[PDB]
Amino acid sequence: LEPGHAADQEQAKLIRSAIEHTTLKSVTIASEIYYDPDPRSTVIPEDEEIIQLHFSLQQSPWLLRLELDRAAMNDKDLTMGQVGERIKQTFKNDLFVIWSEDNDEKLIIRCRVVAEEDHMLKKIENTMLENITLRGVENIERVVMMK
Amino acid sequence: TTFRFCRDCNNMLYPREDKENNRLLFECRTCSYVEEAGSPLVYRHELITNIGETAGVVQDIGSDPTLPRSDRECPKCHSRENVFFQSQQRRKDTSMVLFFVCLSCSHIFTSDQKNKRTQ
Amino acid sequence: KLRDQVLKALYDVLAKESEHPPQSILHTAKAIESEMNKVNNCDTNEAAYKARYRIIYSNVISKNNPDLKHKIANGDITPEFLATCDAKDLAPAPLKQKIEEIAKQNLYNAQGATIERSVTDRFTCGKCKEKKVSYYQLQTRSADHPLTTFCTCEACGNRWKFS
Ligand SMILES: [Zn+2]
Ligand SMILES: [Zn+2]
Ligand SMILES: [Zn+2]
Repeated sequence: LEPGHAADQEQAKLIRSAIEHTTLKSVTIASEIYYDPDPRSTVIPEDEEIIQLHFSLQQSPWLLRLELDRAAMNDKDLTMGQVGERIKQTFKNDLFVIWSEDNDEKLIIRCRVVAEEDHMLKKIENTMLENITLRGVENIERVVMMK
Repeated sequence: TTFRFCRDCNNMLYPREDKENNRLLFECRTCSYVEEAGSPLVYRHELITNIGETAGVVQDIGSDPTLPRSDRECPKCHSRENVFFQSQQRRKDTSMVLFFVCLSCSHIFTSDQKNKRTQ
Repeated sequence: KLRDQVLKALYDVLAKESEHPPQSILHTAKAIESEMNKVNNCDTNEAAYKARYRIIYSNVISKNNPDLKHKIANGDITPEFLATCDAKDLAPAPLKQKIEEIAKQNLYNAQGATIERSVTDRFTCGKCKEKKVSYYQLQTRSADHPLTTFCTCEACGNRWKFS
């Protein structure tokens, strides 16, 4: 550590979370695929509260749900916005991406695509995993702190 | 995700789309069968999995000598004839919780004192 | 300009959940828009403004709904401080305590294996000459001739060997 901030416990777990190769695959719980046809009200009633916000303020019906774990998402200091802003700039402006906040019983990232579109929704199922970095240097899996 | 096969030609039912009405339909791709969806959830892929499971009790477990006998009173029938073993999910992390098979009614009580299961 | 988006959000939300507060609407909403407008940065942020306030006023429809007036305030002063932190920690219920209960569970994960080995007072050390030495039977050639015996000093680090 840097000469001064070397005996600070929390300081140590801040650098940790900046070196460890943290992939979208690390925090994900389940990756689901839904048939949600009307992109103005979710079929899932545990999501209703989400759309209200991302509308208050032409795509495709094949929804892609992702549940992130709160636990893992705070070992490596991240927030829903940071996670979502990262996916939305990988495929950029051609995958309709949304995400919940940090105060809901369950975190969720819902994204839709924009002639066999259920087969292109898996080309991209694999990229959202083994080819996307959140925060960390590649090849650096596991980072342990020691006194 | 529970997946259904059709009648007659008995095969894998693949989900296709109903454009004009906006709904989901499973269909057979060697026959001509098609049916409605009981749910909108088509595909699930679990990564981080919550698991903690017992064994494949044939009730004949009592009829295996190589299983140890402790002496707790079974919750229901109160018979101190137990046989026990650890979780059969032989994964590296899973814990040392003992499962007791009551040899009187085949009830399955545990040793746990942090959580609870009806499993 | 796009304060309409700011406008409807407050007014609408704080009065439409339940019709129970009337005309106090034109003071709760009105007051806490310039605070965000004075910070919005008509551009600058680019959405780091939106991100906060938008996502603030969505912490308002969730499971904290008993406390999801207020609003009715305890010093509604929280919003200027809803631009730094941004309070954030301040928005949940006791699910706060859960979040910080998870915090600890994560530190324990970061630290690594602790080398614990029973030390013997029947050993002389060169480095610190102390009586704190652990070893491990083995191994080279066991018995005839004899058998190696490798110690260690967990104080000093040195290693020697017998035979
Ligand atoms: Zn068929
Ligand atoms: Zn019994
Ligand atoms: Zn020594």
